[PDB]
Amino acid sequence: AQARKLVEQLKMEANIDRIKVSKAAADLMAYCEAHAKEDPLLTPVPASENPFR
Amino acid sequence: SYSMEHFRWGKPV
Amino acid sequence: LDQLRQEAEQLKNQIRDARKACADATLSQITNNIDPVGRIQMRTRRTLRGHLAKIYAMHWGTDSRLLVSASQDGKLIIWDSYTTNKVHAIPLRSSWVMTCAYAPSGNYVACGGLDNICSIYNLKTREGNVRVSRELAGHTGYLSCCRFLDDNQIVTSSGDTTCALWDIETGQQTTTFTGHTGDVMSLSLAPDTRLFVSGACDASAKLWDVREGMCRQTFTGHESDINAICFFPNGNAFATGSDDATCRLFDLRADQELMTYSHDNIICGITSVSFSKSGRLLLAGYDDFNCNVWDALKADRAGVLAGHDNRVSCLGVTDDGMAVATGSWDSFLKIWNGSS
Amino acid sequence: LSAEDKAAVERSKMIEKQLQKDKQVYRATHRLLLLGADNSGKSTIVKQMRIYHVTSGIFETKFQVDKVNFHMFDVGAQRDERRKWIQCFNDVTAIIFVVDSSDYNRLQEALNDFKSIWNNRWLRTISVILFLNKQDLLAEKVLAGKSKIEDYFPEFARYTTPEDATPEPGEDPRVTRAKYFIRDEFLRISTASGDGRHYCYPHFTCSVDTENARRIFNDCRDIIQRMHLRQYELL
Amino acid sequence: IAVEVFLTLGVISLLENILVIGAIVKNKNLHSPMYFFVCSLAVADMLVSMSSAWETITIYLLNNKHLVIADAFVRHIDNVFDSMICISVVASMCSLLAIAVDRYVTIFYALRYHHIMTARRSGAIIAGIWAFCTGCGIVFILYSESTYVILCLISMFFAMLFLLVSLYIHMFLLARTHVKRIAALPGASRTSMQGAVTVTMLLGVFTVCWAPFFLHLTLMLSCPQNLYCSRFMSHFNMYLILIMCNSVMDPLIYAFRSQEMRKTFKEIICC
Ligand SMILES: [Ca+2]
Repeated sequence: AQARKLVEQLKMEANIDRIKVSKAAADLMAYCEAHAKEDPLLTPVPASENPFR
Repeated sequence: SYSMEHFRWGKPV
Repeated sequence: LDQLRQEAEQLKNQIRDARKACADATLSQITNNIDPVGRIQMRTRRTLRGHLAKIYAMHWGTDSRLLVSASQDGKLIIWDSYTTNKVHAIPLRSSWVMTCAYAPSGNYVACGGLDNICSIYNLKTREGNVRVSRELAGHTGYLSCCRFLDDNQIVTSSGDTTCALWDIETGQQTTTFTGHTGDVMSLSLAPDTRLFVSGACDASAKLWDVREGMCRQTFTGHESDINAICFFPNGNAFATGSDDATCRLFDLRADQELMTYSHDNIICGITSVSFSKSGRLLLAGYDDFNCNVWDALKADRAGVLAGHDNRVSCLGVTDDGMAVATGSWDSFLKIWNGSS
Repeated sequence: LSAEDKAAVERSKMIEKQLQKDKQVYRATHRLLLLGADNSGKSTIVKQMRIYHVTSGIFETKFQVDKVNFHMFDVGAQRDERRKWIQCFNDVTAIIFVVDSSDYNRLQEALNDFKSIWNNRWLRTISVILFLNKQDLLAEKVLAGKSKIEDYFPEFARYTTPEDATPEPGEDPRVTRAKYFIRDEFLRISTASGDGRHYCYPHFTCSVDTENARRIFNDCRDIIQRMHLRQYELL
Repeated sequence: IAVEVFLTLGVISLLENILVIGAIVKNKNLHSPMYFFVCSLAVADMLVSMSSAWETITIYLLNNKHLVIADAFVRHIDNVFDSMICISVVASMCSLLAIAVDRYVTIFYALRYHHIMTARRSGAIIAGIWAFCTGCGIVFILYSESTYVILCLISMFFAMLFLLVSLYIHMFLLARTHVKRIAALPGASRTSMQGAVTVTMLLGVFTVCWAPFFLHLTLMLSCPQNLYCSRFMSHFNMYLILIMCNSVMDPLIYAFRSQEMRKTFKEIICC
């Protein structure tokens, strides 16, 4: 029964429609550029506007 | 005078 | 018996070939123009002390200011990272707590562990203390991680190879997410809150449509237990960190590993992961007594955070991006913010 | 400052007072992890040790001996794999490993489990109190004359009672030889690898025996004494 | 003895003991009661070293013709000095027996220890030690010309050596039972030599560095004008040098033997 369960849960994996990593890596590396200036750790903030002094 | 010397309890009293 | 294994292998070959087909450009080479972050040095602004023993979980608040911390002594402390104060200190029933969560509305916190029970505590009551609003039973293994969707639904991962979606007022598992062979170690909910990923001790990670109760993808590539998992600031990727001393970054439509955060000197395993706000800073706790700061797009080290006398078991980044808290087995939390 | 921040500090100071109260109770109680298998009598050990009193996944039993308080954590209603939740016990005083010493089939499995516990990190400091439980079944088995131990272990034909043997009165040489053979098979793994940081303490127990709390108490005194001496560069 | 030999040890002890105080203040695995007494010892040793160094400088000047104040102020400076030296000597001895008593309780009262000693009781005992030592020092230096003060100092040294020897031989004799029990273990693939070395490197350092000065005192009282005793007393400087060698060598035998403190040492030196 468990083997049939694995077989069916893996055949439901087959029908999934992938997308090439050329634009499946547009989610990364094109998300940061939209949030590059609002991330305090990546780009440090002046100490006045920082509740952690 | 009073010669000073290392710490205390040195020369016989 | 032979036919079942043959069919499983036949599906596996096709799905592996399909995964290999859609790999036209590697993520590593499409980032050559990407400027390396350089070196990130972050100092301990606040050090929250007061815990007796190892800190096994922390979770921030939706306000990026309050935070809950779960320790092995049986304490669940709500701090105020600004003023180093304490706001509540819940004494737990079972001292072997392995997870904590902080409800988005602020009215609840949740904790669970080897008692196999997700306990939900009502904070915004203030009658003198905090009372157990409701316990949620039904799991067979130990309780690795629980995350709220709203105030009346919570998703829970257990060591019985399952995850489950609950309904707090009723107290019954609305749906049960089965399909794991090993036990599940970490789950991360999504920014759209429609799905979530769960990673287990068999080297596997999976998505789950919480409204349908059926797995949608299953990813491989690790060689041992998977320890931590988290969504990238969007629900289109998740970083999975495992016990073979390596990290990986599984995208969802690609259904395939992209980056492998490994280093030859690194032999110690991984315990927690936590992205930054920008999806540009991947923070990972390691067993070698210090945390590390990777670049998601570069797979090259970018920072270290030593400062802990023992294993870094906890990690969480604010919803604002201001601060990063690390808990560890030496009973201290550290709030790290970068220097101007 | 303000009025709200002053009240915040009042709340913080009150909580810190409670935490200071809890610190002494936490550091003055000793935590023990009862590991074992299904055939071993753990539940009987726990039940018979609920005399020294002051789908759930863990049972906490409190008991004090000589004004020293002990937690004991019996992990139940959990799955087979124990490679992940045992890391939570890196700061206990001791791990009570119970072995059924009369099965002769799964004694090899018991040895493998003990070896994995002994060799695992996060447990390189934790000492093991080893309870070779159900000795009277073992005695009734070797003396009666069926399923001889040497059919499962071929090293028994070349083994003799060690000099440090302290037999119980009225005990056959065969049963004492086999009993100390099993003890030796565990102590071999104990001494083979680990440094002077954790030791195994074998006790030939039984399911109904009453002196178990004392044994845990004494060996915990030994564990603490040896730890401190080893960090004083004595011992 | 040359002033150089006596200032060098002062600077070396200042450095070592400041380092130890930092390593305890700047680490939290080392906030047990024992390391509070190690820090008390470090402070007391620091004061012995610096107070004796500055006396030596001022004596080097007054007896020479570089800096001369009248009789009353020479006496008044001298006193203050000896005073500080005496307080810090008594504090150093009391902070050695504090570590010994703490170790003894951790071993022989192993299962009840945190019902006996907490971090706050450590501070209480330290403050009591230092108030009592300040009182003893001032009384001892203002009343030095009597036999009564010197007998008090002598009695304190012998009382506090007997107790240290007794507190450590017991520990070693127990460690031998444990080493014998480990030896009997089968397949023993365990050294009383380690215990012997530590017992010696504690008691012998204490005795060699503290006993000559108190023998000087107990012969100043007993036999002041006999050739053997006079030849002994005439080495007061060679006995003060040993007192400061104790300050130099206590951090080696207490702080430097902890693995956690040796890790904090690397962390501090890399800053
Ligand atoms: Ca003087």
